[PDB]
Amino acid sequence: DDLVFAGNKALYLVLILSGWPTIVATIIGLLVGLFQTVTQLQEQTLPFGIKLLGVCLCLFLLSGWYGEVLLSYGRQVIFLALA
Amino acid sequence: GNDISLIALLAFSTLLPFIIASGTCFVKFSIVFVMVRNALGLQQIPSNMTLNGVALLLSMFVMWPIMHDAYVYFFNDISSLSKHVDEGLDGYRDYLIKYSDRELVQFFENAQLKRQYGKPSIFALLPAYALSEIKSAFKIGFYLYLPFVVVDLVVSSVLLALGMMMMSPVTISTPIKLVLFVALDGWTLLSKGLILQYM
Amino acid sequence: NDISLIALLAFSTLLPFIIASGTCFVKFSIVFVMVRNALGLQQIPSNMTLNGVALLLSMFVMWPIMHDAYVYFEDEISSLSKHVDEGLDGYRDYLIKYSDRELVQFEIEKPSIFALLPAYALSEIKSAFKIGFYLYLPFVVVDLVVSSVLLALGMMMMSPVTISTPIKLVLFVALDGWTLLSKGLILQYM
Amino acid sequence: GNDISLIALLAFSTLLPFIIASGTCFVKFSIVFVMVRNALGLQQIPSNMTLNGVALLLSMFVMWPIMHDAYVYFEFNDISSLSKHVDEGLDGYRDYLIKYSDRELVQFFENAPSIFALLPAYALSEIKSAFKIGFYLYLPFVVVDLVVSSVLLALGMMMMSPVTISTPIKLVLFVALDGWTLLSKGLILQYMDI
Amino acid sequence: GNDISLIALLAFSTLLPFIIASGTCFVKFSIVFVMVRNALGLQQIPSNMTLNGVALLLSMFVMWPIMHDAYVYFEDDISSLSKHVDEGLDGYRDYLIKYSDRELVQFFENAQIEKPSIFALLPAYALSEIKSAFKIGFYLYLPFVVVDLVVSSVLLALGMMMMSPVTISTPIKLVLFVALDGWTLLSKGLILQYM
Amino acid sequence: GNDISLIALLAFSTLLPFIIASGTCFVKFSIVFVMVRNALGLQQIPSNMTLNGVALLLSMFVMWPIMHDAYVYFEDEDVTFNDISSLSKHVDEGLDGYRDYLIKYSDRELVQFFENAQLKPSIFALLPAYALSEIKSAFKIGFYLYLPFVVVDLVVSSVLLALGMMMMSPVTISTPIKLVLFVALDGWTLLSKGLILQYM
Amino acid sequence: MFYALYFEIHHLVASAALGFARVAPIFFFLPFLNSGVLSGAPRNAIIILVALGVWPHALNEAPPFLSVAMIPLVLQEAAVGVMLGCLLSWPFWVMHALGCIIDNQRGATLSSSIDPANGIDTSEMANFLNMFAAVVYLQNGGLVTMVDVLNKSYQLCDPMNECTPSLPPLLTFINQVAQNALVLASPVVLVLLLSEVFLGLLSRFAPQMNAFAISLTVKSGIAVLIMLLYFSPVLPDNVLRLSFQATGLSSWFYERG
Amino acid sequence: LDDRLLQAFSGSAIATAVDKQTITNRIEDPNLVTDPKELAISQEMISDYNLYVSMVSTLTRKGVGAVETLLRS
Amino acid sequence: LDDRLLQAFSGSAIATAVDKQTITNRIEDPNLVTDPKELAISQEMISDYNLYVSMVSTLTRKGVGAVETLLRS
Amino acid sequence: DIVSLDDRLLQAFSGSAIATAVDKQTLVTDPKELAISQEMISDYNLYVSMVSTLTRKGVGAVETLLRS
Amino acid sequence: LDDRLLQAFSGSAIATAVDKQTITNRIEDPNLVTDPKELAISQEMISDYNLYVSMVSTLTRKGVGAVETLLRS
Amino acid sequence: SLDDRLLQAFSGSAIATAVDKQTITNRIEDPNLVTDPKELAISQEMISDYNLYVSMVSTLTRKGVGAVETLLRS
Amino acid sequence: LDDRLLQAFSGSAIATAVDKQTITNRIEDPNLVTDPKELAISQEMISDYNLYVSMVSTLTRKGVGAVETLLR
Repeated sequence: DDLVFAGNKALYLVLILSGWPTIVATIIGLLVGLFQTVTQLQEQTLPFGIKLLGVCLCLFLLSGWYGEVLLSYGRQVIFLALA
Repeated sequence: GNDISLIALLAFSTLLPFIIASGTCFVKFSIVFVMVRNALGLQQIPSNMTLNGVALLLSMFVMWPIMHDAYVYFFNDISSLSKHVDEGLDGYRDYLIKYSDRELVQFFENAQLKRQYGKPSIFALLPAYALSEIKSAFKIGFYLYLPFVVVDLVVSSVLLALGMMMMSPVTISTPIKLVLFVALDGWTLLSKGLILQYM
Repeated sequence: NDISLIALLAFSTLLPFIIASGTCFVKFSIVFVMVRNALGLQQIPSNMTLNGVALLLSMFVMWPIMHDAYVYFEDEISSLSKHVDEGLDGYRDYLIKYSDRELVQFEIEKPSIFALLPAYALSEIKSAFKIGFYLYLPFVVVDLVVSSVLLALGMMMMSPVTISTPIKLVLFVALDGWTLLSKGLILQYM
Repeated sequence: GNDISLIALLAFSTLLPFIIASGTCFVKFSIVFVMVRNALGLQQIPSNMTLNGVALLLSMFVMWPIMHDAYVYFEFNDISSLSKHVDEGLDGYRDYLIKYSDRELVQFFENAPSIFALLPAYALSEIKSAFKIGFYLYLPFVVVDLVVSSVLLALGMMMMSPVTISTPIKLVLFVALDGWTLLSKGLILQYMDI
Repeated sequence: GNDISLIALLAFSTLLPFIIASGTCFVKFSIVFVMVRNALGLQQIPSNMTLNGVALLLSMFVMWPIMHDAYVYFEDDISSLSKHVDEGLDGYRDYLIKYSDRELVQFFENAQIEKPSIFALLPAYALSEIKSAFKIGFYLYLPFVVVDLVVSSVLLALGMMMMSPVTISTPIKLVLFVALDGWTLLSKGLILQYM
Repeated sequence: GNDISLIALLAFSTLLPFIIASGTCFVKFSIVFVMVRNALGLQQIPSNMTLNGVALLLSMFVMWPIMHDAYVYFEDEDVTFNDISSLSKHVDEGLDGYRDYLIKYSDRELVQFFENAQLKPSIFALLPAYALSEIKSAFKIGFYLYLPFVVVDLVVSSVLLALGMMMMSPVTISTPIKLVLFVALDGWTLLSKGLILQYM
Repeated sequence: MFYALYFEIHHLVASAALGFARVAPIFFFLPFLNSGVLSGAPRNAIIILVALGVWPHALNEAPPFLSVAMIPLVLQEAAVGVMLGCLLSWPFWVMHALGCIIDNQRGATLSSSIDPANGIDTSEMANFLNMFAAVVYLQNGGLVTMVDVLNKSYQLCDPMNECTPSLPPLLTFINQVAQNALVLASPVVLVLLLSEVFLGLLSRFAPQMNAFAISLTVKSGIAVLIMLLYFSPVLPDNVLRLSFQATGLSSWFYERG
Repeated sequence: LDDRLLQAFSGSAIATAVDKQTITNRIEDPNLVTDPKELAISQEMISDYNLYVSMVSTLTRKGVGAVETLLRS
Repeated sequence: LDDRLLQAFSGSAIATAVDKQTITNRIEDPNLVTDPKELAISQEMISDYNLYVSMVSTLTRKGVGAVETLLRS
Repeated sequence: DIVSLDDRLLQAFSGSAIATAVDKQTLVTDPKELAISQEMISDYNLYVSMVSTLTRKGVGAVETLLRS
Repeated sequence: LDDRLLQAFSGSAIATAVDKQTITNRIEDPNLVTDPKELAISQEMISDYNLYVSMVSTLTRKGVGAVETLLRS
Repeated sequence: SLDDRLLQAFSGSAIATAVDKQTITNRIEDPNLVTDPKELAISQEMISDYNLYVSMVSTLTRKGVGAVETLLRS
Repeated sequence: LDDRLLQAFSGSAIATAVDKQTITNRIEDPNLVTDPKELAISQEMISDYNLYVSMVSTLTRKGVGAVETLLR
């Protein structure tokens, strides 16, 4: 029915939109961790400084697409509610 | 007209606003707008004196055909008078039955027969209507909430990506909700869609 | 006239609900509350103050319409109807400036006021959210900046609202937001 | 005594709680006390029943001289003279709003001085000043919150939250200064001109 | 009765909840109980209806002797009546003077041997009681701040730098306070200040 | 009927939610639940509406028989009065039903102090003298329920250091173990029975 | 008998009063009837229409309680309403608490809960799943079942027979709600612990690689992927398994207590 | 059944109208106005119409006034 | 809607204004004031006017009262 | 003694008497029975007016204890 | 306190019972209904009773009124 | 303007009512005016017209402050 | 000020009590209630009392309501 279908898509959209920013954030984390074990240095600001750029950057490039996804889903659900 | 028509008209005008609250679409419209306000999280604004304002106006276009048909509609024996008066109300019964869920009318009819002995009348027909509009109003509220859930869950996840576990998403996700609503046709979509269900 | 007196008394009695929808007071009352919320204040200033100031400003822009209707002989068969409607024009002309034709239907034209009222109300509410959205941006950046500075220092468990609140206040009294907002809103109608 | 003079006397007594909320300095006092509570990090205590009470009593001293000058005065038989007579009474209050409001706002409202232009211009003037005081009240304590956090990181206590031990320091500092005695004095001195 | 005597009685009986919340000791009693809760770090226990319930009762024992002694006096030219009325307040005025700060009274009296005026006493009393409550609360935090630092030294002596202690000191905070019979000591002591 | 006997009805039902908050055992039951939730880590599980609901129902079993008994006492038609003082003592004889309940749990030395301060037993001394004892009893009864959860946290944190697995956060691991250990043993039944049995 | 009709109206409003005592406690508990959704001029009329629909006796004749003292009677009816209120909400309370577990295991509740909140003020999963479970229950026609238990309650139990909750089952109630939620959520918790252990041992091999954040970034993905895979099979639990039914009135309540 | 209201109202309305007109017709006859016997019988007739209509008016005002304060909150 | 309401309002206002004047003019004409035949009508004309305006100002208040009750609270 | 002071001092409404009246009921009778009706007409209008309120108080008191 | 509140309740519960009865016995006894002096005195007792109960109701509502805002805040 | 409309309305109306009752009192204190039907007939008109004027202005002033309570208290 | 409040109250109470007594003495004196010219003077006194006490009650209570409002 039109409820379970609409409910599924809500969880599906979360995984899609947040996927790339969380993925890129994950990879960048491991790289700094590997580079640290290569040497005797120990620093905790280093991983944050590297990840900050990557997280903001990917959202910035993607911002144009997010509006396409949301503006179509909003119209879709409104029609089911009132059709 | 007679002396007793005054007190019947006067007595009705005393109890008028309770029927309009419990047997008219105004109950549906009231909930829908409050459901929107909750989705945005703006429980101060707009005032109920505003939302209840737009709602009573819109309901006027829907119900008016039933009232005009009645006063223009308005004897040898009690059977002639009583059955004539009832024929006027039939113009209103048609409305309630069309919108009441069949299962509920059948339940309240049964419950009435069991006490008395062991077509529905207004008394039994009226409560079925109110519950029916509420159920349907709650369904509409869900689809309008459903698109904003995404914004909350996404913003919350992104914050943990950076490790900002102390930041409070509500302060950030509030403007995103408004932006989406303004980019859609907003209230113009609902108000049209709601009227078309009765027009 | 007796029947004209009933129409005058019933008008005064329904007067406070009209202002709550068909007049610009609707737009003015919301914007100021969103300002308080953006600053992160929850108790002060009391709603008694903002709802006061917002109403005063809304009269300056409405006064020209009241006076015209008052000096016009609004009221004490077909000639009488045309005489009354010729007075309501002073308000129909105002709503049509903000009501969108696509919704008033639910350039010379004579649409009924009962159609313009609900069309007008929703139109101003939609415009209110637009201003609120913009005003949140200059402070949301502030909260994020302070948080990032703390994490550079590793103080991952201090709650930044202990320190972000004074900055928001300082920046607002530097722009005199109350002057720009209260000034600009008047210019949108005059 | 006349009916129309009485109607205007009864009606002003209906609108009192609004004029005192917008047209009088009560707005500064009420705001300042709540900001003090927030700076200390207290969330229910003292009650708004108390703060809104004490602020109201203190503000009474400042306004009483203004109302008595209208009390001692009748606040004469022609429209022009009657207007001048009635208008001359409010002028005792006009001299107050104009002293604590910005010329540029009034001028804009004078074009849509008049009293109606002075009321909203005055309100925005008192409000912005209140935030200007509050800002200064946070500075002496926020430095305390940072100092506590700074030392614990020397001990290695990565995640012992501060608030369990910094909150009492805020109280001793405020008490040692006798804050309420300084704030309640300085606020009236801005107006009483003692 | 007398027509104008009703108006005075009715107005007073309306303003009771504000006078008690500002001018009476209820101010001191209500705060101290909430500070004890927060010193333990409890969020919801006991409910505000519980604590406010007590402060409102203990305060009645202290104030009743004043209202009873006052009622008997009223039951028992312009210049004579005003002087007669004032003697009824002297039983109350004295109470405020005992606690209200001596200089604030003069400072406000100048804004309005001289016998002090109640309107000067009220704000001087309200502000003076609050200060005393914050002062008491400060003393009630020091015994637990020692507990909180001591626990951390144990976890660090076992290296458990990300075993956040708060779970462990929360039950210690309770054992200490009930082994101190705090709720009894505070209730006996807080009243003896007014006897 | 009698007008002063009417005003007392409306006053009582207006005060009722504040009386239940102090002069009734509802105080002890609800408190103990929120502390046990608090120690389990997860918050708003059960929801607050659960806890304040059951505590309200369970308490009625203990108080409702006392209330019913107070009204049935006044209904006897066979009584007669001859003086104002004769009425006051007759009314007081009704409250003994409730007083006897408060006297059991309230500590003697508190009541005696308030009964002296009251000048210059009485219920107004038994309300605050009772409220303070029911609060205190909960911090004792609860403290014994923290011991096993503390043990569970120390054990796993020590286990983690035996595996040599530094700066993992020992909370993700232990939160679910507390619930399984407590929920699989029906702790909430044993807790609820232990409360009613003190008063029933 | 001229006055007969005049009295037959006052008997309706007096019976209608005691309906409000048992139905209003229900309108508070359900997520679609509470004052956050339904308030104002309709709330006080709609409730009274339901009270008159389910009332069990002839509505024109005298009320039987006229001779009984009201205050002991009122406080009894309100508990029966509060009791039924808990039973009907059970399917929702389970789905709500299910959310709060997932939000903690995935994301944040502040380690010390000094704030105390974290996430949204009723963390958003536990508000979402609460709403979702309600809408499906209405669509299956469950609303007719809610009104059915009310009418039956009045026939198995009625105020002049001093109906009373059964103490033995009430003592077990809290475990049932906790147990139902704990089992349903289990599929999503276990993978979270296993994934944290996977990274945990890695910080033996790459020690200064940060244990915490690399798990904290990741968990918010693994929680959503695994929920979507089970989103469909959660629906059948709400409809049949957890829904209360009128058959239960035989054991939860007993008369003359 | 609450449809009883229609039966009670319908009966009373007709019964009233008949008595209003009968009183009127008793005044249009040249001797129902001018014979003491027929005048005295019109005084009993005209008293009752007044009291009956006023009783229904005041009883119904209370009955609605009961339902008002039940529903309003 | 509204344009239909303006008509209903306009009609009632005029119909009343004509009746008010129609009565007054019966008091100036001496053949009407001094003849019982013409007086008997004036007592009815003056009575029917009173009832109409009294009823129209009652119902229209109760209509207004039904709007406040939905909106105010 | 002045009057027979007894348990009639300790109740608001005499419900056992009012029940006695409403079983008396299955045109007017004037003026004797028209006077007695004044009691039974009012005593029942007041009793209902109380019952409507005690329930609102009693429900609201339950809701107050749950909100917290 | 309570031992004093019990005294206040009982003293007033009896004074009203006796006062209410005194009014009734003055209205059923003929020599007291139809004499202007006894009518003049009954006019006083009725009004004094009305005021006394109205005052107690007000002052009691205020007592359980000040408790609401202080406890519940 | 707006700030002065209250002075013009208040002041202008006060003088018009004050003089009207004054012209009534002395109309009931002239042997020629109290004892002549032509003088009593006009006085019946005069006294009623004053009564309506004060009743309307009083009512509408209350509705004015009532809307200001409504829009501000709620 | 409290010093002035006692003065404003005191004057009000005494001035009112004197007026109430004066009317009563005009009713018991047979030379006044029987004289039409003395009744006209009495009618004015009765009305003036009513309107004064009513104004004090209203204005006082609206002064209390302005204080209640700002505290909640």
